[PDB]
Amino acid sequence: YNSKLVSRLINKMMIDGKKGKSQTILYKSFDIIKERTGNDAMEVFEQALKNIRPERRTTLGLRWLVNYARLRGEKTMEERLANEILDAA
Amino acid sequence: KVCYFTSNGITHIDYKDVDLLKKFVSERGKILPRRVTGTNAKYQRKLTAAIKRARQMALLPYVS
Amino acid sequence: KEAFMEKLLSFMKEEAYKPLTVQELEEMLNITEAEEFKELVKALVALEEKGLIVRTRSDRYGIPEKMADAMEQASSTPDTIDEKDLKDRRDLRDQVIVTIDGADAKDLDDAVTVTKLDDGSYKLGVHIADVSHYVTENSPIDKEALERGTSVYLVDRVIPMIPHRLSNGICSLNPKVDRLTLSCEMTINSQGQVTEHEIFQSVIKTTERMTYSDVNKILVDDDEELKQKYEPLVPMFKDMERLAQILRDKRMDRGAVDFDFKEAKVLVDDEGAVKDVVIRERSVAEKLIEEFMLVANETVAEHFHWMNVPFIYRIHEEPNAEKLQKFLEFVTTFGYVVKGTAGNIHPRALQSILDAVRDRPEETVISTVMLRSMKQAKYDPQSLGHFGLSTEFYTHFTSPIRRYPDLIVHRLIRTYLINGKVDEATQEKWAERLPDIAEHTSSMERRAVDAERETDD
RNA sequence: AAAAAAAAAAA
RNA sequence: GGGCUACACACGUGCUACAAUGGACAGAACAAAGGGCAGCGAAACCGCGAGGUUAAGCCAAUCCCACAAAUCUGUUCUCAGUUCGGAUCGCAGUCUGCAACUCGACUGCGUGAAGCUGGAAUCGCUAGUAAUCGCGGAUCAGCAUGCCGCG
RNA sequence: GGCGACUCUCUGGUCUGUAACUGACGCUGAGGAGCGAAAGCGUGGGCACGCCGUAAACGAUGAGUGCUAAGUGUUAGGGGGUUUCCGCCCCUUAGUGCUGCAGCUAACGCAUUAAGCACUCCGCCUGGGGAGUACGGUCGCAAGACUGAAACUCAAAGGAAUUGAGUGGAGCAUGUGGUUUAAUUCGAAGCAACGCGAAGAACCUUACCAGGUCUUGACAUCCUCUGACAAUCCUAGAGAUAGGACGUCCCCUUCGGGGGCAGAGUGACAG
Repeated sequence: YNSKLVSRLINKMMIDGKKGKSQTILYKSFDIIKERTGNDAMEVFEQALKNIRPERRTTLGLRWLVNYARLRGEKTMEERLANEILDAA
Repeated sequence: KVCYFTSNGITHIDYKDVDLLKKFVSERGKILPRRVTGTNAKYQRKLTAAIKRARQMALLPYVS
Repeated sequence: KEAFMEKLLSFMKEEAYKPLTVQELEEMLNITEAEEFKELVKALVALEEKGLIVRTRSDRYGIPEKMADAMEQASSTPDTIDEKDLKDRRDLRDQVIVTIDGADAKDLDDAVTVTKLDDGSYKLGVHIADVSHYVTENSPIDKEALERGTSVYLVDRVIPMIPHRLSNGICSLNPKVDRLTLSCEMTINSQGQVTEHEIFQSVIKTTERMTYSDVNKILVDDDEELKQKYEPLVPMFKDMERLAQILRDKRMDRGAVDFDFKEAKVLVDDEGAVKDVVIRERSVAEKLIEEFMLVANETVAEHFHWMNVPFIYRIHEEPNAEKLQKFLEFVTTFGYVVKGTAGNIHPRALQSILDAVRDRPEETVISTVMLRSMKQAKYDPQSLGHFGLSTEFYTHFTSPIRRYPDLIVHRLIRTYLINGKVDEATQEKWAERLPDIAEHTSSMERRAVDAERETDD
């Protein structure tokens, strides 16, 4: 998606330097978003962020997105994150 | 440590026996606590009365 | 008694003298009688009290040469200037000098005078409260003023940087009373260039305390009642307006970015109940004082830059090239095309956008996205320039009652210019401390702004 | 990047 | 012999949890640095396993240490004090020293605990900051939540 | 309610005994009686002595009895077996803590000293405010104490829990504690001491103690001296401590004698 926001979201999701896990979650989540909406995942994601200093705005946006996604009920993180983005949007 | 009186089998402490009592008073003449002399509770009490009787008859000092 | 004290002092002044105990002094003086020993002890105590000898931590006597508290300080500070403090200060008490502030302001930092010269240039005097005189380095109030870093202006109250007894009293440039100042006097030509300047210590006596409201009514509303009331000052106010316009035109021609955003002002009553929420307007009188404080600040910063001594600057770095690239793409959607590249934008190119969006529906948002693309200004020991003001040299000098950086600037002025102390050890001392002071005070400023906004919201 | 200030500054 | 390994009852400091970005449980790997002659020790090697075993090559780009792991992959478990992660306590073997008793390491093997994220504290911050994962060596009978240097 | 320097005089209660006797002779007790901080009051005193009787004197757990895991101190005795004993260690009562199961609790907790499971008896409560007030009191010397309203007013009031108003904590290490000990060696004792040592406490380390000990000693400087020094098996022991057997060659001699290892004694001293 050639997006620094995506890359930053991956870093917020990453635990114990396990960047691969977080990359996989995000790409799978973005697939779930495309399969439900039909819209481009990136477009939905940016809409989500809009609703959630400029650098600190993104920081807080991504931090909350991830923090609340983790608290959701759905079983996998890719679905939790997808649903939190879809809700945010 | 061990109780002097239970050890040596001394049932009766005597206020006249100054030399014995003097083992249980400090340099200043204060009655040494049970924890420091290893004395039995039973004999601490008998000992305390003996020392006080001794002090009264000027066998031991109140204050050195 | 005195002859004995002199003899003891003479003995201790000898080149071969080493710090001795009382017993070693007894032996060395051949004191054998108990009455002479008593005299020695009395002499040592009396000489130690007078500070002519010092007892060490090892009870040896030696020659010195050869070797709540903030509120107490505030309460001990005199409410009037001492005659001794007038020494080496320029007397300006007979000049027409005014303060121009908010009606509610009690902490008056700055006073101004403008004289038009025969050649058509202007002489601008900016006279700032000499807070550095009363708040000395490492004093209880100084340590607290560092910890606070700035005054905080909440909706209903002010948390002051220094105790109110000083801020509203002897430091405030109160009307028609003698006040100590650090002054910046500037000769300014018809193009707003400072041709000559002098930074010095002075004593002033303000002619009048004016308000921004009163000065606007005189200059803009053409109010005849207020002009008659302040008739002697009206000519000076008209010359101040003209000079401020010349300085503003120069600042805008240099390519400064005029960030004129509509801010809210919450209006409360004396009980702190909310009466109204209004737009904060910047009037002609505020903008006039702004230009005078700006040129004083630039002049002081430039002077110290060329002196090449450790100093504190108010810097605003170049915008982040990626954020600015996104902004340039954004304004292109509205049909605004900017001349330049994100890695080498001149401030003037951004100002040209603000001028083009003025009175347009898209103004507020282009303005807001432009701000978000800029960096925050901060304090720094390095003169890195001030992007938003389009200047190479900028510091804060003009508000030492409420900003600790200005108080430091005043101390550095006193150290380097007035006292002439430009030695290596003095420079090293300041070069070491200024980074920490700059970081801390920049942090305290952000903390204040975040709290002020939090009370507004 | 539509809702914004933070930072110009105001002072 | 004992104890410093108590442990009444503190702090500093260090590891293992508070799963799912993870537990099983298979399949595919990708590291550097450091060491070895009285040794380093392969195959095959006992072994449920832990240890023994005999012996090649190397005296070190030629042998051995030596298989980095984390990770990818499906199979579960499936939000459950659990397929959370591991305490503890039975009971089971293997080494070593003089002998594991106070007071070893390891595995066999039940039990599977706490814990489902700790106020004040007091830092900093993008590649392996970091954090995770390691890994080797020293030391050294035994054996590092220590430590050193290196991935 | 409360009692502490000591002695004597007079006199309560309790426990362990034990088993002789008595043979249910018991229990709770409204009333009543006495006792009852302090203070106040009263008189001679700066205390005695009377009223007055309340108080976190309820003390927020009435009294008695039976039944129902534990593990440990502390006070006073008794029983047993290493034990004269000393001294440990178990068994049992009485008092007094501590941590906990059953069960019980709204929760907090209680827990054989129950707030568990039971029986008997006595005191008490049935919203709050008004109100311990009113009023008759009754007791006093008096203050008060004592008994105890209602109209009216208000949907609440109240209890517990509550959660607020990087590292910590969860589980196991370590090091200096402290404490438990005969000894638990410390230096260091922020800095480097508090994973730190020493790069490895089972042992040695290890200091320090509890015991066995030896003594130019564990051993040197010595020396003069001479046997090499010993190895080794046996005896012991926890080994030291070694005692024996047996086994030893002085190093080197221009050969005067001086000299290994030191037997050997040596002698200030050993370290």
